[PDB]
Amino acid sequence: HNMKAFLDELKAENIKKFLYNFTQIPHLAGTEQNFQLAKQIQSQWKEFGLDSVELAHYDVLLSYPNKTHPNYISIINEDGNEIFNTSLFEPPPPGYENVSDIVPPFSAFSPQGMPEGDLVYVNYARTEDFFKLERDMKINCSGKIVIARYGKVFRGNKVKNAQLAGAKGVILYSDPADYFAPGVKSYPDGWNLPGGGVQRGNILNLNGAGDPLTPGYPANEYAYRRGIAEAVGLPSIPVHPIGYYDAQKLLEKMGGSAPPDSSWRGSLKVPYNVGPGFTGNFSTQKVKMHIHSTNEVTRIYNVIGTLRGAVEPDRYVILGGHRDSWVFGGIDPQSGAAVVHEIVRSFGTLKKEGWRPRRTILFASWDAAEFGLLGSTEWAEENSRLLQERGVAYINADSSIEGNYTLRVDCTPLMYSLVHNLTKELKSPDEGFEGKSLYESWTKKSPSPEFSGMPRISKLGSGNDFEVFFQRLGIASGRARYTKNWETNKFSGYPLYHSVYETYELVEKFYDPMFKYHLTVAQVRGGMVFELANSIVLPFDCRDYAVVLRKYADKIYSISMKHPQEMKTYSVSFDSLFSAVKNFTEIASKFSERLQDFSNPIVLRMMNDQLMFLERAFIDPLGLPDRPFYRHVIYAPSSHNKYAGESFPGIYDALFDIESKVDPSKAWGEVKRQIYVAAFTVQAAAETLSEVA
Amino acid sequence: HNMKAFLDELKAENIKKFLYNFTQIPHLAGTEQNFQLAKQIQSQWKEFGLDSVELAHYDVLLSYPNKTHPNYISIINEDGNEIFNTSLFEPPPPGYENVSDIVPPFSAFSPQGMPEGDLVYVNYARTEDFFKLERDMKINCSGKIVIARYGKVFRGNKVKNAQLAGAKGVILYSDPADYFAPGVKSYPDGWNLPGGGVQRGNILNLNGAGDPLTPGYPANEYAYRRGIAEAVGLPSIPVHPIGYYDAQKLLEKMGGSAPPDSSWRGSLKVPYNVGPGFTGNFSTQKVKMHIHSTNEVTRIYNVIGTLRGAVEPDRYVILGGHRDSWVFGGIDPQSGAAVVHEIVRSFGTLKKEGWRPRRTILFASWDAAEFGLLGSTEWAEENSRLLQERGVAYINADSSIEGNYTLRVDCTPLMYSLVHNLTKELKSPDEGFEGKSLYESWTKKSPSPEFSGMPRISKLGSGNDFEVFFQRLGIASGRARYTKNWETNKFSGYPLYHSVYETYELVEKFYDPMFKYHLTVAQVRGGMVFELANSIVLPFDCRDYAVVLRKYADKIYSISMKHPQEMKTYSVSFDSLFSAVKNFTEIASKFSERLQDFSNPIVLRMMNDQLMFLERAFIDPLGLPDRPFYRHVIYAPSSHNKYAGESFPGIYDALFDIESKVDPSKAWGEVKRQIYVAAFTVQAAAETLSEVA
Ligand SMILES: *[C@@H]1O[C@H](CO)[C@@H](O[C@@H]2O[C@H](CO)[C@@H](O[C@@H]3O[C@H](CO)[C@@H](O)[C@H](O[C@H]4O[C@H](CO)[C@@H](O)[C@H](O)[C@@H]4O)[C@@H]3O)[C@H](O)[C@H]2NC(C)=O)[C@H](O)[C@H]1NC(C)=O
Ligand SMILES: *[C@@H]1O[C@H](CO)[C@@H](O[C@@H]2O[C@H](CO)[C@@H](O[C@@H]3O[C@H](CO)[C@@H](O)[C@H](O[C@H]4O[C@H](CO)[C@@H](O)[C@H](O)[C@@H]4O)[C@@H]3O)[C@H](O)[C@H]2NC(C)=O)[C@H](O)[C@H]1NC(C)=O
Ligand SMILES: Nc1nc2ncc(CNc3ccc(C(=O)N[C@@H](CCC(=O)N[C@@H](CCC(=O)O)C(=O)O)C(=O)O)cc3)nc2c(=O)[nH]1
Ligand SMILES: Nc1nc2ncc(CNc3ccc(C(=O)N[C@@H](CCC(=O)N[C@@H](CCC(=O)O)C(=O)O)C(=O)O)cc3)nc2c(=O)[nH]1
Ligand SMILES: *[C@@H]1O[C@H](CO)[C@@H](O[C@@H]2O[C@H](CO)[C@@H](O)[C@H](O)[C@H]2NC(C)=O)[C@H](O)[C@H]1NC(C)=O
Ligand SMILES: *[C@@H]1O[C@H](CO)[C@@H](O[C@@H]2O[C@H](CO)[C@@H](O)[C@H](O)[C@H]2NC(C)=O)[C@H](O)[C@H]1NC(C)=O
Ligand SMILES: *[C@@H]1O[C@H](CO)[C@@H](O[C@@H]2O[C@H](CO)[C@@H](O)[C@H](O)[C@H]2NC(C)=O)[C@H](O)[C@H]1NC(C)=O
Ligand SMILES: *[C@@H]1O[C@H](CO)[C@@H](O[C@@H]2O[C@H](CO)[C@@H](O)[C@H](O)[C@H]2NC(C)=O)[C@H](O)[C@H]1NC(C)=O
Ligand SMILES: *[C@@H]1O[C@H](CO)[C@@H](O[C@@H]2O[C@H](CO)[C@@H](O)[C@H](O)[C@H]2NC(C)=O)[C@H](O)[C@H]1NC(C)=O
Ligand SMILES: *[C@@H]1O[C@H](CO)[C@@H](O[C@@H]2O[C@H](CO)[C@@H](O)[C@H](O)[C@H]2NC(C)=O)[C@H](O)[C@H]1NC(C)=O
Ligand SMILES: *[C@@H]1O[C@H](CO)[C@@H](O)[C@H](O)[C@H]1NC(C)=O
Ligand SMILES: *[C@@H]1O[C@H](CO)[C@@H](O)[C@H](O)[C@H]1NC(C)=O
Ligand SMILES: *[C@@H]1O[C@H](CO)[C@@H](O)[C@H](O)[C@H]1NC(C)=O
Ligand SMILES: *[C@@H]1O[C@H](CO)[C@@H](O)[C@H](O)[C@H]1NC(C)=O
Ligand SMILES: *[C@@H]1O[C@H](CO)[C@@H](O)[C@H](O)[C@H]1NC(C)=O
Ligand SMILES: *[C@@H]1O[C@H](CO)[C@@H](O)[C@H](O)[C@H]1NC(C)=O
Ligand SMILES: [Ca+2]
Ligand SMILES: [Ca+2]
Ligand SMILES: [Cl-]
Ligand SMILES: [Cl-]
Ligand SMILES: [Zn+2]
Ligand SMILES: [Zn+2]
Ligand SMILES: [Zn+2]
Ligand SMILES: [Zn+2]
Repeated sequence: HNMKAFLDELKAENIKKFLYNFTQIPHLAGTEQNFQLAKQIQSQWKEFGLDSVELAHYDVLLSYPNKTHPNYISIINEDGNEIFNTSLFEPPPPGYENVSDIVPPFSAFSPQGMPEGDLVYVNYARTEDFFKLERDMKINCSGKIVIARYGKVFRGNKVKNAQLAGAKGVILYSDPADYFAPGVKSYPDGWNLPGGGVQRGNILNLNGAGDPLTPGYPANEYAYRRGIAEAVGLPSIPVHPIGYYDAQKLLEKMGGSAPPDSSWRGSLKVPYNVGPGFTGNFSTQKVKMHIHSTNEVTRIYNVIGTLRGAVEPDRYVILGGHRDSWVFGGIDPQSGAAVVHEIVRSFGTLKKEGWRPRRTILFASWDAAEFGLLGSTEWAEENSRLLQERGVAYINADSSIEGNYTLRVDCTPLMYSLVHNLTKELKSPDEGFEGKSLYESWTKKSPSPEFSGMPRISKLGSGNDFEVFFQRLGIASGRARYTKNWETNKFSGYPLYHSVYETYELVEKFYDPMFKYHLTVAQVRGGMVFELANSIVLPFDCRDYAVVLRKYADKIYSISMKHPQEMKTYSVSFDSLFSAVKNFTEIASKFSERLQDFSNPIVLRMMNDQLMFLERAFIDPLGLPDRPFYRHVIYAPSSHNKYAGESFPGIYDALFDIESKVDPSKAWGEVKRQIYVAAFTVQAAAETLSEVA
Repeated sequence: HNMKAFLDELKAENIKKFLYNFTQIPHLAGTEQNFQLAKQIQSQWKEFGLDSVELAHYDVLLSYPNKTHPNYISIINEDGNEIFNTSLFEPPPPGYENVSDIVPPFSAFSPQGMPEGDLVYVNYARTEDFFKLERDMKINCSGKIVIARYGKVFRGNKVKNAQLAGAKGVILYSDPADYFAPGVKSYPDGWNLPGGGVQRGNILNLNGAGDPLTPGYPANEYAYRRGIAEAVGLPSIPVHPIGYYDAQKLLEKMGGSAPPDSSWRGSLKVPYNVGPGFTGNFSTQKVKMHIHSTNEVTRIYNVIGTLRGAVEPDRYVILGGHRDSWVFGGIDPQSGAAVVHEIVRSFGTLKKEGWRPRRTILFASWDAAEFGLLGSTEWAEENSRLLQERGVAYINADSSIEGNYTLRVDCTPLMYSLVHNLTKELKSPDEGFEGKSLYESWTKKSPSPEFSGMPRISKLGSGNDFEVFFQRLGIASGRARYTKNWETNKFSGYPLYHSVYETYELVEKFYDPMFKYHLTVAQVRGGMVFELANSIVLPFDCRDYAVVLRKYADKIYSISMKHPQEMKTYSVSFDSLFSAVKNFTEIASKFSERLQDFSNPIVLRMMNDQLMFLERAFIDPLGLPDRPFYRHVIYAPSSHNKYAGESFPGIYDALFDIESKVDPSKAWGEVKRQIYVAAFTVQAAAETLSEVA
């Protein structure tokens, strides 16, 4: 019973069977079908051999369309006649045209409204897109309906940006530029998005809060709930998503200003005029939204499985991923959930033969991730004290594949060495790399920008269920999946994301017919869990944090140095931060020497506790400015794009667009404050690795 | 080498020698004399045998009078002639009339000003005193100078209360009712306060923040400081303290309304009229303050001594107390510091013979406690991650004696059993109890109100250096001293508190000539430290927390039940809190069974970690409303009196004066919210004692 036994037990055919089983009907959060799937998973995890498997339920704010009053958008003439209406549903794929309970496309948590007005096209609705409109083009979005293409940033940030620009509504659409790869056919013939396809997704700005009504505390049976007016993260203006057939109709009549440059033009046969409003002949026509969705407190269910550790049962290694889907969840999340299911099965086979991991492994099937990471966050709020003092690591397990090209890993620097070592042990599934390691194929296909002979590993961003564990609680986190070639494919994500077309057949026909990429991902996620739960010394290398901290310090200093006059005027010095990073580097090096130079289980566990609490040391209990649930001082989700990670976020946000601030003395004062907080936190984290007494 | 060896090594004569040594000159925070004492203590602790002894320095906001522009109060006539002036200094005691650098009486952190106006007498300036004035007597304090007697509550709360009433200045004075015990002579002939004596003390409202300029972060060399206008806790109106000779002069001419009842009358031969202003003949005279004190960022020095643990060096038991004094510090703090010095000496004697404690013991000589617990708080801010994950317990060590009658202990319920057991082992020093235990004499003199045959142990309040450890960080804390008979003595504290008269001679002549009460206190504080640092299983009994939680729940429910109509209207239920307390009781009972029923050092340490993190579990990382550094959900300093502890403070403050709130729906909503937070926290703490997996 070693890692090889665990790995060898994983089977592609099992992952295939589980994926098929999980994707025959929709599993929307808060629905009966998703409760039944939770009960099935609970039963199977018990069968598979886990020590305990429970459901943890919460009552959280969810959002659904009104089944008898559908959402749609119109072009309306001056008489009030609706002369064009957007679709009421996506044409269902072959053999699913009789499937019931497919939720039609909608933006979850949109308020109700029927706003009428003139359109302004805002490109991707990024911060810089709105800068270009108001500052350079002098276009006023106030009282306008904005139309934005999906892509580049999280859609909740688009909506926040549109609100702040004074928009009265937002229309989101999928442009073929961003969702249709040249030379591939539309579903069901290929993996591209058809013109009737639409991307569902929530538009909250929760900043880590979890259920909008219960920030800080689990939404249990006696929870006190905020009123809707005080809820966290809800949009103030109606929002609705459409496909590119419907978008073309809305965009084709657009007048006003030309697009400012080619980066504003998608691939539709329209001019991409910014507006406001339509060209001369249609100038009296307007666009009207009709949104009737309702927010409702609804029960959700996480499944929590425990495999008790033999030696350190009070140390938890957690493998978690969500179960709820927008429709069938063929990739998101069931390609991930099928992998977790097979990993549980494999650990359980070893357990039945008398083996136990050194540390406790917790397995989680989270609910309501699509509605704002609600299930993972409520459970972590409930269990924060246990997780704070006992949580070794969290490995996420959403979608296993978004392409068939190479591995994609995002994780804390503490797991870099673990990932390098594990992938050197695993077989590459790639064509042309038979008999070579996964490390070799991954490194060849995705080279590190910094280091020759090393693969790319990214920072954690957000938009997935590791957020509460990593940026709120400070537990070392990672994730891994298979991805496309991010060089020859300028579309980002996979085209059928959050559409009805994301099915079992999509995966089996077009992504991974042999389930070998799924198997490789199971080996990586499972292998990481195995090493974290079984290695005598925790498999974290603090020296890797020292390297990245210096990179991040150089980066933030370089941003500040675009303003040398102000740094002179306000005596803005990064000396303290570089000093702290130098100290961290020195102390980490000495700790590493002791770790290899120390029979003594107290010294071991003392050292294991130092390793475990190192990620924890980057937590500031006061949080980042106006984002109390983003507490990690090194990493936070970008304030402009929840999906992307930002390093030294407190300093970064203090410097962002600083030349536009009215009171530079105050603005640079806050930069200095954030430098002090970051330097202090880095030094304090370093000192947790010093000799204890 | 056992506890008896440690205890036997402590000597009364050594404590006496150290007290004499520490009290010959003033040791005001931020002065050269106090830096030299820090260096002396550092040297001696090294000599005594500690493994390391360092100074930890910070630059914090302090406050001092202007040496060339003294503070005083006048009665001024209508021409502007100052016809009476308060004293510029306390008459120095015999043999100290040539001691230099005695700081004259002042209220630390008072702003500057020369406000003139009519006096209003506000009794003790408590919340209920101001309720009586504005609500019942219809007296408006707006634009008035208020005069308040010291006593009952922390003087910072008096000042906050006066500010909120619209006062333009505050005069604090010591009334013989509260500071002159009948039948005892004034210093130097007895231990009473003479009419020229004055109580110094800060008037901040920091709510746990530490240095006013750096809340959250240590005031190190690169710290970013708030501007004075954004500083935490500073008073907005000038304040100055006086003795009762000067008070009588200010009060004797008072007119307006009679005092409302006898509880408003002190012992001076004046009517105790409330005012405003003086009686007819003197109606045109006014009172004028002259305050010229300055706030200045000043270096302070903590001494930190380490005695490395033999088995668990990464577990810290901390004995700390302050070193800075207002003048000579004969009782406060040097009676405590001399005890710590002898405890260090004794542990060091054992260490020189080859002994080490199981766990690390840290010893601390804190600076600037008199200015707001600044030294302990800055050091805990610096070291919060180490303390959070490694801090077993904190034992405070301020004044060892305030009387000669019996023991006084305040501590977490987790230490009740430890204190009972230890005091049963120790000899009573009391006359009439020769050959009996300290437990016996203490229990006889200070019986528990709840339980026959048990001594009184109080909740921790605040006003001392355990605050950051206990209410911010959630580390189990306690304190012990000798006290007066709190039945036959209606004066509270000791009369010479914070006066120039608090000297070595005061202690040696009047309080403890044989230093036997000091020795008993050294045995209690030292014995607690010894058991915490050496016992195989941490000496905490979680079942004692369960008992008190039920008492506190009954108490808060009874407060709410004074409003049955509102509890019906707003569906205010305490069911969740009682459920959580019942669950805590059940789980704690089961944990206790396992603790006694479990050779295995991992199970032991797992269980020791459960014991250590139990106090930690009562911490809410969001803090209490508007008091982010009071994070403990069971205990906080009273919002009306920093010295007193309040239980379930969040619910208590939500219920306080609720019948006066304009929007009862909102007010009772907040009561329910606080019930939810408290029930959740109690359940979450209980669950940390459940089986870990
Ligand atoms: C990284 O680690 C290093 C230790 O290897 C650590 O060095 C520390 O730096 C501080 C800040 O420089 C030093 O602080 C000094 O301490 C002495 C007493 O030991 C004081 O006298 C100094 O103050 C005087 O000088 C100041 C500067 O001109 C004046 O502003 C001040 O008014 C005084 O005149 C000063 O406080 C400290 O001694 C070292 N500690 C060591 C070497 O052990 C460094 O701080 C770490 N980096 C970070 C970001 O923490
Ligand atoms: C103290 O410990 C006890 C456990 O010994 C713990 O008991 C738990 O109480 C909660 C709240 O009552 C129970 O929650 C129920 O769970 C079931 C499923 O197991 C649900 O079906 C229930 O919901 C239905 O009924 C509700 C009440 O009428 C409705 O409001 C709701 O809409 C549903 O109809 C309900 O959620 C839970 O099962 C037990 N757990 C046990 C017994 O293990 C108690 O909560 C603890 N106290 C505190 C303060 O935590
Ligand atoms: N090989 C490769 N490299 C990349 N590098 C950079 C980028 C930049 N763009 C993105 C980066 C990350 C994401 C992302 O992490 N998306 C999430 C989306 C999961 C999700 O649907 N979450 C819900 C809930 C989110 C929430 O409420 O927080 C939602 O977004 O609707 C994920 O895949 O984990 C999206 C865009 N994309 C890629 C890429 O596609 N491939
Ligand atoms: N046997 C006995 N029982 C009592 N029970 C209840 C009370 C109620 N009144 C008080 C309770 C506690 C205190 C108190 O704890 N005072 C502090 C004062 C220490 C001090 O001077 N601290 C500074 C700084 C405080 C700060 O900034 O927070 C100050 O108050 O000026 C202490 O002795 O620990 C004061 C009044 N008093 C007594 C009592 O005197 N004796
Ligand atoms: C997914 O697989 C599960 C597990 O095999 C299937 O649930 C079982 O169905 C059989 C036949 O109806 C029952 O006898 C068992 O009690 C079920 N086991 C459970 C729920 O643990 C389920 O039918 C499959 N779903 C699909 C869509 O194929
Ligand atoms: C777009 O949809 C609307 C709503 O169903 C259609 O307008 C309705 O048409 C019916 C029948 O002509 C009328 O009785 C309703 O009063 C109309 N409702 C509204 C809100 O106008 C409209 O015909 C559709 N337009 C197109 C081009 O299909
Ligand atoms: C990744 O693999 C490397 C190579 O085996 C590990 O580094 C070795 O660790 C052993 C045991 O401490 C040392 O004796 C060697 O000197 C190390 N070799 C090096 C640094 O080149 C490394 O520890 C592994 N990383 C993890 C997280 O397990
Ligand atoms: C308090 O005691 C200390 C320790 O004995 C005295 O400081 C010593 O003074 C002698 C004689 O001046 C020196 O030789 C030593 O170097 C000092 N030792 C130290 C500072 O550790 C100090 O004089 C005493 N203070 C008073 C007021 O009596
Ligand atoms: C109270 O103190 C003040 C300040 O010292 C005294 O008033 C001063 O008296 C001198 C000499 O007569 C004058 O030159 C100053 O102009 C006065 N200053 C002020 C502010 O009035 C006053 O005499 C003292 N009163 C008593 C009764 O001692
Ligand atoms: C205080 O002393 C009591 C009495 O010795 C301790 O309680 C005993 O503990 C032992 C060892 O676990 C048990 O065998 C006995 O049954 C206990 N006696 C009782 C409960 O009456 C108690 O543990 C001590 N408290 C502390 C904190 O050490
Ligand atoms: C949905 O719309 C229907 C019919 O137009 C209405 O009767 C019902 O109240 C709505 N349901 C909601 C708001 O949940
Ligand atoms: C945009 O439009 C509205 C008028 O409808 C106006 O109140 C607002 O100030 C305008 N903003 C700018 C920047 O022109
Ligand atoms: C799978 O790989 C092949 C060969 O590189 C490629 O042509 C195809 O686009 C890939 N399929 C998907 C869904 O990425
Ligand atoms: C104190 O008062 C003197 C003389 O009245 C003045 O010159 C000096 O500025 C003051 N010192 C301060 C404010 O620190
Ligand atoms: C108290 O006095 C001032 C007038 O000097 C007034 O503004 C204030 O409203 C008064 N308050 C009450 C409660 O009478
Ligand atoms: C010491 O005890 C005696 C006898 O009870 C008492 O008369 C005296 O007041 C005490 N001294 C002090 C300072 O409390
Ligand atoms: Ca919540
Ligand atoms: Ca501070
Ligand atoms: Cl993932
Ligand atoms: Cl004390
Ligand atoms: Zn997903
Ligand atoms: Zn998704
Ligand atoms: Zn003190
Ligand atoms: Zn004091």
